[PDB]
Amino acid sequence: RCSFEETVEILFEAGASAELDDCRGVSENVILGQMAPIGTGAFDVMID
Amino acid sequence: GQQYSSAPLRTVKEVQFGLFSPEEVRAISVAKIRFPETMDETQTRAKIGGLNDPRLGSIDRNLKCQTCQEGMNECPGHFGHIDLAKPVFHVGFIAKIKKVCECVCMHCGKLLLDEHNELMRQALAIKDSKKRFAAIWTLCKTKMVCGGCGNTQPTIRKDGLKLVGSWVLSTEEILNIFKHISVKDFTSLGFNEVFSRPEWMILTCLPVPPPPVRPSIEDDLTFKLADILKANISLETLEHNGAPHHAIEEAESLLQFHVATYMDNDIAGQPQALQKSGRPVKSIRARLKGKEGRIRGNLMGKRVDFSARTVISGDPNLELDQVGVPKSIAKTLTYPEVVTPYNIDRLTQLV
Amino acid sequence: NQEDSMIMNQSSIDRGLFRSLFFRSYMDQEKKYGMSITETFEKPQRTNTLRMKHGTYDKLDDDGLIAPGVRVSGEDVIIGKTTPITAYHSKRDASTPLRSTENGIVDQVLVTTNQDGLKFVKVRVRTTKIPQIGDKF
Amino acid sequence: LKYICAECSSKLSLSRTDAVRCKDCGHRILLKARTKRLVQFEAR
Amino acid sequence: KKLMAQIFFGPTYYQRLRHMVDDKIHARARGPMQVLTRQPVEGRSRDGGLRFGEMERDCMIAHGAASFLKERLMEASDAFRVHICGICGLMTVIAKLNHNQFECKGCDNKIDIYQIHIPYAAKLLFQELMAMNITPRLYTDR
Amino acid sequence: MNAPDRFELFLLGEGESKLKIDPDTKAPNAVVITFEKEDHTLGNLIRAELLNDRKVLFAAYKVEHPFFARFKLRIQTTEGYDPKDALKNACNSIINKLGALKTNFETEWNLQTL
Amino acid sequence: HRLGLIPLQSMDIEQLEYSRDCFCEDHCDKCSVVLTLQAFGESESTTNVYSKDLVIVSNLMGRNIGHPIIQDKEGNGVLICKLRKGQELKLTCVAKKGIAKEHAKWGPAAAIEFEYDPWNKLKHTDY
Amino acid sequence: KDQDDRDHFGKKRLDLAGPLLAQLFKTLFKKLTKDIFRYMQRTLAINAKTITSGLKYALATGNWGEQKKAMSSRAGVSQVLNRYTYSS
Amino acid sequence: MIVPVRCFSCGKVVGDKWESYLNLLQEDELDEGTALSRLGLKRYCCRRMILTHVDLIEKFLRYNP
Amino acid sequence: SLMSCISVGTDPMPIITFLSEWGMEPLEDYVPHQSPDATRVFVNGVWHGVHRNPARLMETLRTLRRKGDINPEVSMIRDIREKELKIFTDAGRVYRPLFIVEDDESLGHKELKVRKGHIAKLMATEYQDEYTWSSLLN
Amino acid sequence: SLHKMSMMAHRVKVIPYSTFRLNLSVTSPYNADFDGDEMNLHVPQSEETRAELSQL
Amino acid sequence: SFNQFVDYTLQDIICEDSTLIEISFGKIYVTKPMVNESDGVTHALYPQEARLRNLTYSSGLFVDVKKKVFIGRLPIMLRSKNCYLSEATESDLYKLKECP
RNA sequence: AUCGAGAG
DNA sequence: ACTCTCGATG
Ligand SMILES: [Mg+2]
Ligand SMILES: [Zn+2]
Ligand SMILES: [Zn+2]
Ligand SMILES: [Zn+2]
Ligand SMILES: [Zn+2]
Ligand SMILES: [Zn+2]
Ligand SMILES: [Zn+2]
Repeated sequence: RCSFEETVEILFEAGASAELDDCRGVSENVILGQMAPIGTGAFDVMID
Repeated sequence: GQQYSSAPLRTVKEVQFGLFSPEEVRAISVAKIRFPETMDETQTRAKIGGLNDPRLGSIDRNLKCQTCQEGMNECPGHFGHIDLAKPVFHVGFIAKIKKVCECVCMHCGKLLLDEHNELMRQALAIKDSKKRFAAIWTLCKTKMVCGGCGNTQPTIRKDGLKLVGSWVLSTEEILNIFKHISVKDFTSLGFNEVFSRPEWMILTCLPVPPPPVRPSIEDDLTFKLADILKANISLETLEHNGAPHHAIEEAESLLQFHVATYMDNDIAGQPQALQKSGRPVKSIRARLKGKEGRIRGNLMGKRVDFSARTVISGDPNLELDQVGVPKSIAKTLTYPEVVTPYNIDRLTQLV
Repeated sequence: NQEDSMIMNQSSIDRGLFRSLFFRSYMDQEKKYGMSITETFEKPQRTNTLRMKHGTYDKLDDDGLIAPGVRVSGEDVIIGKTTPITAYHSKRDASTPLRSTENGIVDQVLVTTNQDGLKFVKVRVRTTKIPQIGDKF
Repeated sequence: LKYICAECSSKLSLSRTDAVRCKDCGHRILLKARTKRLVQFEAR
Repeated sequence: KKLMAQIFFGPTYYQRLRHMVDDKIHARARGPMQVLTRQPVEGRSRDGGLRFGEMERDCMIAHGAASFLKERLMEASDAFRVHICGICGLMTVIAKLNHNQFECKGCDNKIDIYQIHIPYAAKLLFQELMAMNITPRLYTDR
Repeated sequence: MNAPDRFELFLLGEGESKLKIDPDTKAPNAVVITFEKEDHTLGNLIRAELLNDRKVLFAAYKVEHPFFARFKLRIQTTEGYDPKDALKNACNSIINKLGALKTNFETEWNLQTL
Repeated sequence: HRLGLIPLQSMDIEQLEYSRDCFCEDHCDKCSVVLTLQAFGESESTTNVYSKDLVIVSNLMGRNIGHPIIQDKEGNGVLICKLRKGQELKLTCVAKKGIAKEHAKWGPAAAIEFEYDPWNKLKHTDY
Repeated sequence: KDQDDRDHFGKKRLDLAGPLLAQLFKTLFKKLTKDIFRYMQRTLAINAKTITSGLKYALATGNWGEQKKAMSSRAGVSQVLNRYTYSS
Repeated sequence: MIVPVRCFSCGKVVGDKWESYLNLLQEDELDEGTALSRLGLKRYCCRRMILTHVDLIEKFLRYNP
Repeated sequence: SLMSCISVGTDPMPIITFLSEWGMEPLEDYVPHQSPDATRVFVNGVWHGVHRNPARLMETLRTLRRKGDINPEVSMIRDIREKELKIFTDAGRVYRPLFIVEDDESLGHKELKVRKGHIAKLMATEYQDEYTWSSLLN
Repeated sequence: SLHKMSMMAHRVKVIPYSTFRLNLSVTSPYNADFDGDEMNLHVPQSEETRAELSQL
Repeated sequence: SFNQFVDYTLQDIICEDSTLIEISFGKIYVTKPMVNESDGVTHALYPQEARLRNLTYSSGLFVDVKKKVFIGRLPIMLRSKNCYLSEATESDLYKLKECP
């Protein structure tokens, strides 16, 4: 939500209420610079 | 890239926002800020033990940085701290604070209505913090009289950067009030246990951002920190020495002013705190506000390498999924290819 | 020549159709300080000056300028100026390089004093641009 | 090196530590002379 | 050979506009970065990079190319490695490398430390928030 | 800036041969020949002179891109007739016609005034 | 540029050689024809600089070549430049054998008229 | 009678170099006589740099109203003369 | 600037025809069309090349440097 | 536009003095009920009183401006159906030149004041290089 | 970049001259003519991401 | 507009709005574009010389003071009354390196 | 940093 | 409340 319109005040009221960020949002992983759960990253690859 | 670390590489899964407790602020800090003087001290290219300490981060392309070394390319920012002569208001919380003082009477520190009330049972039933606080604030700000401590709760209104009372509230007073709200009352209005408390909204001591936040080519944030420090030392000077009544209050409101405008400069208050060049100065709030802000301008979209741009033209002899790329651009942009037995010859030719 | 593009006769282009001259001026000036500290116009050597430019200075003369007629290209140095801020490496570089993407020939060099008595220079470089694929008409 | 005036036909050779102005003129506008090392042109 | 349709043919006053390709053409493969955000500088004359705008990001999301989006936002631009305390989850960590001395004054942490890869602009954001009395605590577990 | 040299329109590059004969894999007894540093001036003429030979089934030239001075000529002949001989006969016919045209124009010019 | 477009004598051009073929350094007398141009403002009036002012310098050794074509009535030829009172133009031209496919300055002809079947009896054109 | 047309060009004025320089010079000159009043009450030494640097500044930056960023005339009152074409 | 040496379109030499054009204009008091016709400029591309041209060098020669 | 000019601005005081000395009543001596059909006179947005028989005054002022006694830049507006008279000497007014059509032609109808003789004099001044635009304006 | 077709993966054909040459029938999704229009081009830096471009 | 500003407006600005209590201001005199060099010599400035040397094409204001003085320099619009190029002929402009 | 002009 | 390209002035 801070990545749109009211940026700073959102961070303020989020810091006041001590909110928990799931980090499964797109723009959140964009900010963190991680591979977002989008299409290709909507799963995990392992070895059997 | 950078270098090898013994620590395991992990991924940020959760982000727990919260407030900065002055205790944790001064515990985290690695340098106290006593001198407003930036770097040069009596014709000396160094750093005085005040602002911009070499402990916060060296700035001369050296090989040392607060004993941790690692130059200035690897080492991030090491936060400092500055203690204010008197507690001041955090601007971005001015509203919220003013709301809390209306949900809890003065001196005591208790909610006006409990489970004894009919509507308060319904208001406290909501699990959502914001909705609960919004539901309680509307059903608690009408209460004038009052657990005991029966006192006529004053009508509080906003004025500049202070608060008044009708039967002028001090910041130290409101600090003392929020310090006594305890834990059980925090859950009833959104706040958290160890992360965010109303006794941390007001600024006792404020953290000092390292040079990688306010570089020098001096930065506006450095000037504003110099203003805060100046107001602080001036206040302390007018406190420890001859202390008039109608003279130190102006200094308190001055420190309050500089601190409040250090973060947010676009306020309802017309004084926008200009600089020496006549510039309105760049506050931390302005650094983040889009579209040229940090979030929307450097995170949601940022300039990238391995890219090109040119005038386009049509070509009837190109396939649909093809793109004509000028030779110069082809020589400029590059692709990293690992040497394998399949392509070692071709790569050898390319090299 | 589809989608607002056009085909131009290359032969006529060779005969000077839509050719143009392009002049560009680079201006520099010697600074002055309260205690008589002055930047100088010269051709600094690698050992006598800090930083320096990645381009070559071999086209400069004794006065730190280019003689009009010399073809410049890439990141050549047009104006050589040094600011002094015994000790090795006694000067900082303040040279003016030719535009990284441009090239051409030094058309004319102007050396004049300022209103405050500051020696400053305007160097005009000239290039002939010929209508190429991508040019707007 | 040498320089030529702007609004009159002259041929000053005043190097550094001289600069402005001109010889029997009065104006400070000074242009620089053409190089001796000739440049070729592809007549195209 | 003759053409079937005849052609409208005659003199017409055309003017040469000043938008020429060699003044427009641009290409960069790793160049000079800015100082504040450590991102590619703005401008063709300064040999800078092109902004991978918000709309571009939206297009890459619509396509589903997540790894590409991550590449543009890390390896292509600013990619930084920071250390996080396993307690408060802030960048308080005094990571004395080459000695493995991962200190943390305020939590007394010397063994429970972490290392993450984030954009330098995100680090700047987090720091600016920390300088604004806000703690963007970063945990690495669900 | 990125424009190619002019002589690359008629001067052969490094290792580039004038003709490249390739066995056409489509139809049997066919061939595709790559002419380097040549344009329609030669292609159209040779192709048109190949269609005069009635022992030639297919004959067509094309310039895959105007940027580059080169063109491909595909030739298909009847069995028992090597296409190279068709190309050679076509060429010699062209040369003969041109020679006759030169002689004729000369004799016609020698009869003029002013 | 306009020097390049000047029509030079190319009669015995076939017994001249391409500079790219000759085993010399840069250019010589077997491949190139060098002609100088020295003009200076003399009179108060505008001093014109024509193509006749070009002077063959290199050794032609018999070959009819290099001489600038003058079909002008007055006998001046192509107007190259115009000089004022004290304006000087001194340069040296090196002429080489070239194909008009490389530059239109080597174009031996101008406009070639070409028309077949003036009655559209072949019907190659729908009027 | 219907409402007044607020887009009527007749009830609009164009201020050229004259009025602009008039306002600017009035401000700078009043500032000058103010400073001269100060030098007078302190007790021929008249700071002429005020008018000069003021005019030059306003003409160079295009920011009409000396060095005060509160000016709404920040939209470039004076611009660089476009000399790409005579018609331009 | 100065009269283009050769016509853009075809390639005919029209550099030697400027002064003669001016003479046919002012000395013989002809119109532009007939003057252009007498100079062997039949195609309208070369005809254009001379008719359309504006001799600017005469104004450039007005400077002393 | 090509011929548009901006009003330099002149002094309205002589026009005021001319008005008051040509049968114009002061505003402080105006009695509406005994003169309802009196055209009120405005100068630069200032009501200086009213005036009866406005036609004569208007033709007078017009004649003066066309002669030159009143600055040609000054605009004069006669509003009949609103019974108003607005004279503007304001600076910044964008104006444009126009041919004057007057039916003073005896042997004819409504014709232009400018004639081919004037044009001949203009072209004479052009070919010679004493009869310029100002001569037309005056 | 209004919709996803504003960014599409192409094959490179290195050519002379300083213009981005594209096919006519790709003009529509990009919504572009050639009256001075400029376009941008990004280059992948690993096998997986170029796989993303080519396969998606 | 500029000429109107110089010949009329300026005098109004100086006279009608300024008087100290005394030192009353008088007539305003506007010179031709000059330059006070670092050489100390004040001399006539021509537009070409002004553009070449990054100078300001301005004239000096002078006011008569009662109970003469230089109060500053006003930038002069080219081809105005206080400009050398107004009373200049074509040949003069060609000699002044200014395009006619 | 801000301002001004321009490109689709 | 889209990407660019320059120019100015602190
Ligand atoms: Mg377009
Ligand atoms: Zn450190
Ligand atoms: Zn109580
Ligand atoms: Zn001289
Ligand atoms: Zn910690
Ligand atoms: Zn040779
Ligand atoms: Zn022609």
